[PDB]
Amino acid sequence: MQDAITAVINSADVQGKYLDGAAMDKLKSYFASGELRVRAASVISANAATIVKEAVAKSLLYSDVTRPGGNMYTTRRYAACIRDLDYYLRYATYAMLAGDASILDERVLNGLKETYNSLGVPISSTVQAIQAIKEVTASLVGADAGKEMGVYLDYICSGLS
Amino acid sequence: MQDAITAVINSADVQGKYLDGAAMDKLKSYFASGELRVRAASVISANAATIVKEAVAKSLLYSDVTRPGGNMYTTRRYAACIRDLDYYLRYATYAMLAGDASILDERVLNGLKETYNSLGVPISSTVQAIQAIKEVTASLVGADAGKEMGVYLDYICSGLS
Amino acid sequence: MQDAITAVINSADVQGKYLDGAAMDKLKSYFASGELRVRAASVISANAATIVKEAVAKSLLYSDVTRPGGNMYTTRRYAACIRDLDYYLRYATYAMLAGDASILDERVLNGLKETYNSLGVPISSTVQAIQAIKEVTASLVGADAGKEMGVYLDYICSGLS
Amino acid sequence: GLGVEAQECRNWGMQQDLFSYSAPFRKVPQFITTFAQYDRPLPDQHVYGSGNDPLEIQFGAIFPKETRNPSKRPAPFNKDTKRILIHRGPAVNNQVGNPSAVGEFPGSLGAKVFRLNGGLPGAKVGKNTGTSVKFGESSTQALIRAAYR
Amino acid sequence: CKAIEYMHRRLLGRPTYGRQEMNQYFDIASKQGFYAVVEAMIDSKEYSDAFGEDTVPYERYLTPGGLQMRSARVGSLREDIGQRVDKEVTPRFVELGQV
Amino acid sequence: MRMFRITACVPSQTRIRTQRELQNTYFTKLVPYDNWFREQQRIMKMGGKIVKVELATGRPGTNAGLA
Amino acid sequence: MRDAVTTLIKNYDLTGRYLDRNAMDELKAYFESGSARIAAAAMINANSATIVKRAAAQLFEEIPELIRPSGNAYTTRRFSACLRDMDYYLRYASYALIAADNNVLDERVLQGLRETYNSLGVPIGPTVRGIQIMKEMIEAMAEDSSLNSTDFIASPFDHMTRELSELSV
Amino acid sequence: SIVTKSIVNADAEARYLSPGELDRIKAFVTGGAARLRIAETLTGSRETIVKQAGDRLFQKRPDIVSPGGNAYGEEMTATCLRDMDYYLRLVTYGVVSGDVTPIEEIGLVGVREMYRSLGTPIEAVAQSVREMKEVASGLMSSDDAAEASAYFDFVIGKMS
Amino acid sequence: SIVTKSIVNADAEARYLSPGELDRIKAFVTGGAARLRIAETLTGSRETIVKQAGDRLFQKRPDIVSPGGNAYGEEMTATCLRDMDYYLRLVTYGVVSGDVTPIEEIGLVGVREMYRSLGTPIEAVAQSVREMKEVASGLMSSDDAAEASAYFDFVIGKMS
Amino acid sequence: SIVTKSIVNADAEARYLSPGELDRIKAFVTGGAARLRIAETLTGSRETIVKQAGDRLFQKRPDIVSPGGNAYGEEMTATCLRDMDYYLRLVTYGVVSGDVTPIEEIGLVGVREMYRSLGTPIEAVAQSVREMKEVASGLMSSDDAAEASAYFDFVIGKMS
Amino acid sequence: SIVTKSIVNADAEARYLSPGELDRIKAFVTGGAARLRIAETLTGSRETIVKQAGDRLFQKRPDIVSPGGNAYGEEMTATCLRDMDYYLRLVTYGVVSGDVTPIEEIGLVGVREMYRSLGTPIEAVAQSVREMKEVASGLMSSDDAAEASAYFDFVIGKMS
Ligand SMILES: *[C@H](C)[C@H]1/C(=C/c2[nH]c(/C=C3N=C(/C=C4\NC(=O)C(CC)=C4C)C(C)=C\3CCC(=O)O)c(CCC(=O)O)c2C)NC(=O)[C@@H]1C
Ligand SMILES: *[C@H](C)[C@H]1/C(=C/c2[nH]c(/C=C3N=C(/C=C4\NC(=O)C(CC)=C4C)C(C)=C\3CCC(=O)O)c(CCC(=O)O)c2C)NC(=O)[C@@H]1C
Ligand SMILES: *[C@H](C)[C@H]1/C(=C/c2[nH]c(/C=C3N=C(/C=C4\NC(=O)C(CC)=C4C)C(C)=C\3CCC(=O)O)c(CCC(=O)O)c2C)NC(=O)[C@@H]1C
Ligand SMILES: *[C@H](C)[C@H]1/C(=C/c2[nH]c(/C=C3N=C(/C=C4\NC(=O)C(CC)=C4C)C(C)=C\3CCC(=O)O)c(CCC(=O)O)c2C)NC(=O)[C@@H]1C
Ligand SMILES: *[C@H](C)[C@H]1/C(=C/c2[nH]c(/C=C3N=C(/C=C4\NC(=O)C(CC)=C4C)C(C)=C\3CCC(=O)O)c(CCC(=O)O)c2C)NC(=O)[C@@H]1C
Ligand SMILES: *[C@H](C)[C@H]1/C(=C/c2[nH]c(/C=C3N=C(/C=C4\NC(=O)C(CC)=C4C)C(C)=C\3CCC(=O)O)c(CCC(=O)O)c2C)NC(=O)[C@@H]1C
Ligand SMILES: *[C@H](C)[C@H]1/C(=C/c2[nH]c(/C=C3N=C(/C=C4\NC(=O)C(CC)=C4C)C(C)=C\3CCC(=O)O)c(CCC(=O)O)c2C)NC(=O)[C@@H]1C
Ligand SMILES: *[C@H](C)[C@H]1/C(=C/c2[nH]c(/C=C3N=C(/C=C4\NC(=O)C(CC)=C4C)C(C)=C\3CCC(=O)O)c(CCC(=O)O)c2C)NC(=O)[C@@H]1C
Ligand SMILES: *[C@H](C)[C@H]1/C(=C/c2[nH]c(/C=C3N=C(/C=C4\NC(=O)C(CC)=C4C)C(C)=C\3CCC(=O)O)c(CCC(=O)O)c2C)NC(=O)[C@@H]1C
Ligand SMILES: CCC1=C(C)/C(=C/C2=NC(=C\c3[nH]c(/C=C4\NC(=O)[C@H](C)[C@H]4CC)c(C)c3CCC(=O)O)/C(CCC(=O)O)=C2C)NC1=O
Repeated sequence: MQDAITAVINSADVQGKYLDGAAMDKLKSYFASGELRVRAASVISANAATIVKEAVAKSLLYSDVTRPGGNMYTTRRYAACIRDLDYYLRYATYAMLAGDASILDERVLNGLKETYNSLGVPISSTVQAIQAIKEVTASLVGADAGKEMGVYLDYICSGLS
Repeated sequence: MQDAITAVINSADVQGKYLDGAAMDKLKSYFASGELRVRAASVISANAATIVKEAVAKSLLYSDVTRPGGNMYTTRRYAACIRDLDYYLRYATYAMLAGDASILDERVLNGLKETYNSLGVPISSTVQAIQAIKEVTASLVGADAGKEMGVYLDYICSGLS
Repeated sequence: MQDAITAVINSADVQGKYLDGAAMDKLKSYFASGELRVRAASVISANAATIVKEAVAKSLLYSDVTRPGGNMYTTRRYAACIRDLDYYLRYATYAMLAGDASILDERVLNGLKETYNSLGVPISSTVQAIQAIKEVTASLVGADAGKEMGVYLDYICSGLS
Repeated sequence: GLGVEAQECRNWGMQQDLFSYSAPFRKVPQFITTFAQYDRPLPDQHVYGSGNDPLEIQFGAIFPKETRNPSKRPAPFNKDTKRILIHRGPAVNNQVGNPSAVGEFPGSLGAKVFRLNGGLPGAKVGKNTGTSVKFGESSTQALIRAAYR
Repeated sequence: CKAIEYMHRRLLGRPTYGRQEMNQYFDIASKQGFYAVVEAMIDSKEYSDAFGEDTVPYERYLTPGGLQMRSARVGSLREDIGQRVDKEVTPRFVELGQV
Repeated sequence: MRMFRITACVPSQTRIRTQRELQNTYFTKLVPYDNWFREQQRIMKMGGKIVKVELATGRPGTNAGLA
Repeated sequence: MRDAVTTLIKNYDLTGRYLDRNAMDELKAYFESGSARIAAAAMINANSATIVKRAAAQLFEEIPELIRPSGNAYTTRRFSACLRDMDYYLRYASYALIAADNNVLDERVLQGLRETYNSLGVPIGPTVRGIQIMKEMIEAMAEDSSLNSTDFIASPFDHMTRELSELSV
Repeated sequence: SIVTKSIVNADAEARYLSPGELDRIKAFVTGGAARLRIAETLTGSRETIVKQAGDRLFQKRPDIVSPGGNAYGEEMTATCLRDMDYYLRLVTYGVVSGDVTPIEEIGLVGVREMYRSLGTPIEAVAQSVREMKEVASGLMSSDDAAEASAYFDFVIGKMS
Repeated sequence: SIVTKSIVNADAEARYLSPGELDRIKAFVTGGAARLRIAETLTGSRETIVKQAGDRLFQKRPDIVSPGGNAYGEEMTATCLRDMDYYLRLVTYGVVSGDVTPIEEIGLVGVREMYRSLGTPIEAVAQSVREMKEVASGLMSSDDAAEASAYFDFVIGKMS
Repeated sequence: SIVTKSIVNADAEARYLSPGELDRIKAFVTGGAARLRIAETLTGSRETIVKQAGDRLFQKRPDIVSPGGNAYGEEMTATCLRDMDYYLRLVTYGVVSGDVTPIEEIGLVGVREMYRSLGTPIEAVAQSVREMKEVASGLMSSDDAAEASAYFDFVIGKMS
Repeated sequence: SIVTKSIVNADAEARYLSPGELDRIKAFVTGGAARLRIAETLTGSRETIVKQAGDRLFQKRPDIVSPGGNAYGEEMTATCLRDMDYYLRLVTYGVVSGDVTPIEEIGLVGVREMYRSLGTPIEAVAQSVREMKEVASGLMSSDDAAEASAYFDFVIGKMS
């Protein structure tokens, strides 16, 4: 994967130059945001289960998905949906800490759409669930870190679509 | 699509030999059932729209599906749901006349799952609607032809599974 | 696609509610911003080619991208890149006029990331070019309209990267 | 491999693709996808393969390259297998169930339609030369450019 | 086959239903060539019905994958597509105490 | 190549169109020789009346050089 | 894999229904057929190897080229592999007869048969011909034996034929 | 919405919005106050309009509500009035948008199929919308009534 | 089969099976016994019908067995009679199913391109089909001779 | 029952069952399967049949449902529908029994006197039964509709 | 006409008629005698059917013949009966041809527009067609009535 530091380093290296002022400004910005990133990561780690619980209750429960014939009917299938939401929240936190949506691309999105297409998972409804997760995380972490988390959550949704 | 007769002829052709006694037995069994199949098909064809009306009244009307926020809410989506029920009834009639689900695989259940997933169609709601269609058709056609039709209707529902 | 008015109306329709005070306030805000949006759209339509020319000069020209071995090497590739930037500017203008990014998602960003990945188009270079377009448009249009155009151009950048 | 022991006829192509050194480059899971696809019916997919469906973008024949990031998803499509295509216009206008509605136009639900509804400039000698402001020529120019697009 | 599929999508606004159409245009391509394949697609009766002698073709059908790519992003995703939309209502006590 | 200038009148039979249809109702077009047979077949199947047909390009009985 | 009872249960659970009168009737039919199912399975177990050997000894006479040059059973190695496939067909057909459902047949036989056989160059027509020969031998032996019910035996083999057979028409 | 329609057209010809289209959009944006006023009037007097139009329609077409009719019964009449309320809401949406696109998308595509399936007389529903239009026109001045009459007549013509 | 043809036409028209189509299927299911009798007679006279038709074709066109002919040699003659048997079996399937589709898909669509590669005279094979038709008519009752002759002549016309 | 009628005719002459009456009994037993198919269709469609027939009657004869009519009022309308259900059930009994004796014994002896006492138009009741006949015959094949038409016409004649 | 449809399909596919199509043609020609008998019964009973259905429709919807209605007056009543006669003749054409093609071509395309122009209620026209169907079915045998019911219901459904 790649964080902001490794991303800027690779961008400089691929063209073969040292770190100039422009790159150093990006690193300074990342260092400025590091404290907020760590606080948000701690909060999300504390409230991981509650976030997914509230998102599921707000988007999926009592819909067509949970009723018989839906893709969340069996208890195993419900637990699988919960596990998918856990992945999405945890990897969104990872990308928020790293300041780069590369771990999401190389460990959550590359082929996930194919897997859901094979399994029949409703991509639109999982996008709605991820949006609910975004809303809950924003409410629990604050606007400044909530927007950053929502950036990577929307990245995951766009990759899924 | 392959009916019972085309299925027998295909099984004989792929072996290169002529229709022996077993093939004639299968053909005459299908012909014997043909009278019941034709009667049921003609009755369903005559009472095509009424069956869909009864199924929709029994399953989807006055529900959250048809209320605002439901996929069967807008008039265009209501018309589309009605047309889908018409498809299921007509193709069940086709499969009853042919003694096979091959048409259901080729034309009906071909891409239908992700088609509804992309469209946002409630799979459990459509399954319940197809069940209502099956029960209404069974009532209107009789126990035997009703069960025969229900075979293909349950095939469609299990395909949606 | 949905503008601000259609977005508000759809939000009301989904809950099956008449336009209440909050929806009317949102519509009033959009109507207030309409004059600024129209003026910015007219300015951008007038200075369409100039904006793209200045952005490509600022961010792309005289670089490895335009030199042999770069993506914008051949005249055909230069023309293609200019056309892509023109499409981005035009659709950003559409999004600014509508007050919504639905058109951007529906007609621009759908599969754009996959398209550049298959083609080999440098995503970082394209993002920098769009950033240059945003700065040029801001300088050429003003503060508030420039900010709105920057919002939609950054939406395109987020979708692309 | 094939000769080391008995190979079950359920993961043949899967394990054939897995054993080759190109395995770490097909990033799309070829095992769970096919295992689900066995239990599920035929997918939304071109008859001749998943790589044979272009992207639904405005322009460009963007195809999944069979060798770059391997994602082939073959399916057993026989001859008489019609596809399900979502109509741009009203759902009732789909010619599958509305075969006489092919000429319908998708008002506000599908893409815009271009026709030679207006008379082409110079079609008749009613405009006896001159007439520099003969109004209908931008319409036909837009029609030609739209046919190009 | 990819070329013929894109050509059909382009000249009728419709992905090919499947192997019957693909076989027809494929035999055309093998026997006569690009020109005759284009001629066949233009002169097919479906083209005549969908577009007369005066109508430019347009995208008439979308595959489910393309439709999902278009209408499944965070933007352009309807609130009610794959989600339980709870009708928001003011609290009963707020209504009771309201003047 | 040999070209046919054809004028024909093709009426509508199934639906009462409310858009301007005179242009494709009565028209003249330059169809190629290699397409003339199928165009004539289409017009006849649609029910049109072939008012006139002329060989605008080329000359009759051209053994070679008809391209 | 799913037998008839499990497939019925899954079908009803799909709609979220309780087992109705039709479900009870289908279950009763299967449970009454179970005696003949066990009988046929015992008979095929008794005569298994002989059945496959006789089926091969008829199929190589029906299509003689499978043992001549360029045939697919030319070596003794190829011959033993072909007989192994035939034994696999018989064993899974027996399992399907006892289970009264062809899903156990599908999950473990047909789901990649064409891919594997095409990769190895095996014909896909002679194999189904041998399958039908085995089915004929099985049903003839059952009819000779004291099996009151024998109709179900043709179902698994015929499903194998329909699935693994090329769509001629 | 006129803005959405203009943007869609400009996209279809792959060009920036014409000066005429921009002028039309600016005119609509300026005139939106009257549209909001009309929508507020209809929303405020929705229940009265629905009730009066329902009574007038029932008197004009007694059979639909008499026994054996589609709308006979208290709950059936409640559903009929709910349909009328739905169409009033759609008319308000159309008034706010300035275009009949929301009305056509939500409650005019497949309306004939829906009502034929339900057994409800489509001409009866059109007459109900006509009664609603008359009541609404009475409940506002000529200018606002004239504006709303466009959407009312559009719905009536589509139903007919 | 006739059922498949009717179902395909009805599906293409997006409708249910016509009353006439249903009556045709009724008549076919009633006459299934007679058509099974026809097919069983053909299967009985299999090794005789093809042999006699091939004999008559050879005596009509010596070039096929003459030097420079397509079927020169005993192996080629045996393969020619194999094609004879294949077409007779196809006709059996067609008369059983009441539809030419099982005949055409297995052995009619693209048959000219299949036999151009082999260099066999298409009109020669059509003559062979004709001769098989007369042999079957001779070994067949009057009315069912006409019934099978319809399909035989269809194959003759499509291949020749 | 046809069995009842034949056995009674035999006993009235004190002989065993005649060959003709045994022929009639055999025909009745053979047609019993079609009888049950018709009866099951009727009982399954009892709700829809009664509802549609009641709607048709209340449309054709609004006098009976208008104020001052016998069926006026919610309870009176429900009772009229219940009588329609009673006569449909009797029709099913006659269909199963192969005659109209159950209909006669249960709901066609003294019906004129009973409906005179209740104040009902016997012609209106006959019209209701005729509409039930039309609705039911629309839900089955040609032969079955003709079969049920006999019982329906018998009820119509006994009522008018 | 089934002959017309088969020939059109054969031309469109550019080949001679299939054996199944010829079988359909011969079966249709065989049934042409019964179709002609049905048409003769209808044309003989045109006057009585027209008068009875018109009177029943007038009773059902007296407003149509009431003053201020479209059918009010002797001339308007005569034209209404002329339309009834025209539609009955079209139904006879359909029964003779075995298809609704002549009816659709002559008097069932643009009918909604033409009655909107003339002010006539399409609902009243459909109800009148239903009354004509009921009268004809009562006057004709059940099987023949069932056959004509296809054309009558097609006309009614296209009206509504
Ligand atoms: C009752 C004994 C206990 C209890 C029940 C309870 N459950 C819910 C909500 C749900 N229950 C389920 C469970 C299942 N769905 C399935 O399909 C399966 C297998 C067939 C199971 C086991 C689900 C999915 C839900 C979510 C809602 C939904 O059904 O869509 C609730 C409500 C929870 C809430 O806050 O909404 C309750 C109360 N509660 C107790 O205290 C008992 C011990
Ligand atoms: C009704 C029981 C459920 C329901 C239906 C619904 N469907 C659509 C849209 C479409 N339905 C189909 C389906 C088919 N087309 C076919 O050709 C066949 C196979 C022969 C099928 C099954 C398609 C393709 C569409 C898209 C439009 C088109 O037909 O081309 C909608 C509308 C969705 C929208 O957003 O417009 C709806 C509502 N909805 C429910 O809630 C029921 C469970
Ligand atoms: C310019 C900022 C960068 C760049 C551009 C570039 N693009 C192409 C080729 C294509 N671009 C597209 C893009 C789109 N198609 C759509 O429908 C839309 C949605 C609105 C977009 C944005 C496509 C499809 C192509 C394919 C070729 C074609 O034009 O049809 C090229 C040339 C590719 C080639 O090899 O021909 C280039 C150069 N390149 C850069 O380096 C810039 C960063
Ligand atoms: C012959 C040497 C071997 C063989 C081939 C075979 N192929 C098909 C069917 C198809 N083959 C193709 C081929 C191509 N598609 C492409 O795009 C390209 C060029 C870029 C090629 C070469 C296609 C498209 C089809 C489908 C045709 C159709 O849809 O009708 C068949 C017949 C399949 C069928 O069911 O009709 C065969 C037999 N098979 C062998 O066993 C030979 C070794
Ligand atoms: C009515 C006053 C007279 C009449 C009408 C009538 N017209 C047709 C057929 C056509 N009419 C037109 C005319 C136009 N089409 C256009 O687009 C415009 C220009 C904007 C005009 C004036 C055309 C082109 C046709 C051809 C068919 C078609 O409409 O597509 C008919 C016959 C229709 C048919 O198919 O038979 C009739 C009856 N007839 C009278 O007797 C009146 C004097
Ligand atoms: C007996 C004195 C002689 C004899 C007769 C015989 N063989 C078979 C059957 C087979 N024989 C073979 C032969 C070979 N397989 C190999 O791989 C090799 C290469 C070294 C050889 C020579 C095979 C493949 C078969 C099976 C297929 C077949 O039917 O031919 C039979 C028939 C047995 C039966 O009917 O079941 C007989 C009578 N074989 C000898 O080796 C002796 C010289
Ligand atoms: C015999 C009737 C025909 C025949 C057979 C033949 N098969 C192979 C090789 C394999 N056969 C299979 C099949 C299966 N494996 C399974 O697990 C299942 C279900 C349980 C089936 C049906 C497989 C996987 C192989 C290869 C792997 C293996 O055997 O372990 C051969 C070998 C060919 C060669 O040259 O090696 C042969 C000969 N051959 C004929 O001619 C008959 C028509
Ligand atoms: C009243 C003027 C007419 C009338 C009304 C009536 N409607 C129903 C049932 C339904 N009406 C609708 C219509 C809509 N739903 C929507 O979301 C919209 C688009 C915005 C419309 C137009 C629907 C979907 C139903 C189904 C029931 C449900 O809503 O869940 C009835 C009852 C029908 C029945 O028998 O159940 C009635 C009576 N009836 C008349 O006669 C008037 C002309
Ligand atoms: C009677 C059941 C209904 C009815 C009748 C009515 N019709 C007219 C006038 C016309 N009707 C037609 C229709 C046709 N003419 C044809 O040639 C055919 C082709 C099959 C049809 C269907 C026409 C053309 C007219 C115009 C006059 C004329 O015939 O030349 C009227 C008079 C309308 C007026 O205001 O003058 C009436 C009353 N009216 C009803 O309400 C019944 C449902
Ligand atoms: C291999 C094909 C190919 C072509 C054609 C090409 C052209 C080309 N010429 C450029 C600039 C330029 N080209 C010229 C040259 C000219 N000034 C004049 O007056 C003359 C008419 C003309 C030369 C005869 C100039 C002056 C610029 C600079 C433009 C500017 O900086 O504004 C640029 C952008 C700057 C850059 O090179 O990075 C390109 C891409 N590049 C390619 O790879």
